[PDB]
Amino acid sequence: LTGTGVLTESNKKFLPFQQFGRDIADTTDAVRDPQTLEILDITPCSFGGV
Amino acid sequence: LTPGDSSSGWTAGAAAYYVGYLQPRTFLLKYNENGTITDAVDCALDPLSE
Amino acid sequence: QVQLVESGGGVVQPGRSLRLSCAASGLTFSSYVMHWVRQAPGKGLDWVGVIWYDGSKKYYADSVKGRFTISRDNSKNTLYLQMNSLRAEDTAVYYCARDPRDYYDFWSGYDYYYGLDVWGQGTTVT
Ligand SMILES: *[C@@H]1O[C@H](CO)[C@@H](O)[C@H](O)[C@H]1NC(C)=O
Ligand SMILES: *[C@@H]1O[C@H](CO)[C@@H](O)[C@H](O)[C@H]1NC(C)=O
Ligand SMILES: *[C@@H]1O[C@H](CO)[C@@H](O)[C@H](O)[C@H]1NC(C)=O
Repeated sequence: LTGTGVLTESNKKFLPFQQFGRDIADTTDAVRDPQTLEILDITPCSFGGV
Repeated sequence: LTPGDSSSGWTAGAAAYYVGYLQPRTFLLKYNENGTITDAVDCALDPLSE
Repeated sequence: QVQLVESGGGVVQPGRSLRLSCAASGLTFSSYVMHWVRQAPGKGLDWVGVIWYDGSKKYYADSVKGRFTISRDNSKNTLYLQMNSLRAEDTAVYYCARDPRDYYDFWSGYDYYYGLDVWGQGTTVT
């Protein structure tokens, strides 16, 4: 999955079959980094509109 | 005690197995904080269910 | 419907050779111990021999010695028996019978003997 943004660490637990997760709007809530098992989620560069 | 070829001599415990048939249907699925399915609604099951 | 077919009968010249063979319908011929029973004209039944599921152990009765050989062919579904000589024993009717005692039945510590369940049609040996 390709994107633009910042990456923030998190401790969201996941089911055994899928380390990757999807949000309730089916957006990627968190995708696990391949080399490092730490949970890393995408946060936009643009926060709530100024 | 009885010979193998005859039906007798193959005694086992009393076990009952269920068989159902799948028909195409549309089911809403409810997940939970941890990510496991807890409740479902079948549309054809009831007018309330619809 | 289980049926064992006898063959190789008829009166021949007495001595030195005679062919017997017993077939078996279905695919349950192999792995079942089989015995040959000869019916005397007026003296009751008698024994010939016994062969196991694989033929490793074979045993013969005391009535005849050194004249009988028993073998089973798995593919042809027919068991073969041979008499190397023909003695004064004439007009004897030979049956082939299947006994359900399988390898597993004597493999288990249990010491059990079943009965000769199904028999053949019979044949004439002179
Ligand atoms: C991947 O392999 C490199 C060596 O090529 C190693 O230094 C690195 O720690 C490895 N990472 C993982 C995922 O174990
Ligand atoms: C989630 O899993 C934890 C495991 O310790 C359990 O204690 C908790 O009750 C579960 N919560 C839900 C919403 O099932
Ligand atoms: C029993 O099994 C044999 C195969 O060993 C099969 O040929 C036969 O049709 C079966 N049923 C009957 C009628 O005994």
